[PDB]
Amino acid sequence: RYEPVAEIGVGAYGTVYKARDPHSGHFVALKSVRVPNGEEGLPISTVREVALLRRLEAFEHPNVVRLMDVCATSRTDREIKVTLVFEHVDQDLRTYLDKAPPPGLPAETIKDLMRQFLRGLDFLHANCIVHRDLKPENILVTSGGTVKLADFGLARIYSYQMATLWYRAPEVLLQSTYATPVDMWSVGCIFAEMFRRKPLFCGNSEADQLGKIFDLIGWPRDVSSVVPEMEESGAQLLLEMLTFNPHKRISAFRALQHSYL
Amino acid sequence: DRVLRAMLKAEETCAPSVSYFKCVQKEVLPSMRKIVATWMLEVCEEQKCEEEVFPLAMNYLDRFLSLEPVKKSRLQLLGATCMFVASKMKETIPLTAEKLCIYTDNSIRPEELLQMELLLVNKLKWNLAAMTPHDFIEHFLSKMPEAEENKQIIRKHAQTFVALCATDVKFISNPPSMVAAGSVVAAVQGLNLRSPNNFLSYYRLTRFLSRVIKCDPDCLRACQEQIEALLESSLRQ
Repeated sequence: RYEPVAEIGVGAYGTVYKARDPHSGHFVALKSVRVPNGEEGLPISTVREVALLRRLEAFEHPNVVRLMDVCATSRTDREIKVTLVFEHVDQDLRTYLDKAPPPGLPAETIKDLMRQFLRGLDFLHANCIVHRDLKPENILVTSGGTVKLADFGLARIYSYQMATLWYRAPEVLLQSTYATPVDMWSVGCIFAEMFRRKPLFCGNSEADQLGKIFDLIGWPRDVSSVVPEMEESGAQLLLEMLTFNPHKRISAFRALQHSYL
Repeated sequence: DRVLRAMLKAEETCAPSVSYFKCVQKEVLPSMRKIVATWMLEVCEEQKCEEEVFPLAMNYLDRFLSLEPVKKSRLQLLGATCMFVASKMKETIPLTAEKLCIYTDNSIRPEELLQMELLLVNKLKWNLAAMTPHDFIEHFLSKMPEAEENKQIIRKHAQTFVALCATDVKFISNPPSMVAAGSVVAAVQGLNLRSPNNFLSYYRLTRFLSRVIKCDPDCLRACQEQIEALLESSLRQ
């Protein structure tokens, strides 16, 4: 059994409490998801998607949180509650950036967090995984300097129970793409927030959210510059990220090998 | 050369105990595990299942028996549940709980099955995407000097051998990579032994696949011997 003793908060994926692993001692992040108890028991999608994520642990990739256990519970004739047990970082990004010595830099903290960040992001993409909901609430960082991506692929789990526009790429929700480049956009959005320490193109409905973007950046439609806080190559790159067309757009792998080192 | 490290890791995470009969189990004996395994096998064949379904199921069944005492009377219900979950993991059209029960002559009920499923998956910590020997056969196959024609024949024979090992205690001792090696080796030998010009990958394949696996080629020859003997008992049937 696990026992809770905090709450990282109310996230896109519900309440994320916090417990201890009795014998192991370590801290654990507990999430949950309600799924339908059909006549075929555990819904296929849930068994499969969940298991695809436990599998990932096999790689031991440091820039990604470890789903350590999973436990289903509720057995009402019509619902099941699946408890996701994760690896716990104490401080996420948002808290970790505030802290930072004004003006909140240098770069050999950013440059290397943008590196750790892009690694865990290419890995996922290697395993045919998209994050789609990439946030600094997520991007946890250990009291040791290791960034560890946060709540991946869970979009396809929470489809039931679900039934912040701050970071979504132009593809969403203008359509619903759920492509892989969607993460390369929200990298540029988080990329800047490292500097300014908060969201360019944040707030409001898809209209404004997507309107705000055509301010800077300029398939089409029918409605309505750089402004950099220190680097050129960081702009040369962050604009390759924040390209409109996802096809002619940067890759987490490409990115990691850009002159920006 | 790279993603195999991960298959070798995963495989090790989902490893059953070779001592579960003595240390965990009280009612259940090997003889029964075989009765159930070969039942499971005949269901998969009858139903034209994806080839990976059976071995994965037995993976579940050995890993669960390694953590839970089961009553010899609930054993067929555990086989059934393992096929149910394996099928969900490897099939476009998974088996229905109703159709599994039909193969038990309805001695169980979808409700029993669905209860087990939650047990089995929870005891396995939802670690269901396990490595079967088929994952390796295909890895091995892709590093081998063989025309596709030969590759598909070797693949048929090895899958035979694998199924055969699954109904047998071998499967508990040897990890899927071993099981797949010995099988490929056995397959490719016998095939070349019949057609000496052909199937030339037979040559030093044991050592070659040990290189791939990173292990001792003695075990692989030991493991292989076992498969070939175990196949000698399979004519009898």
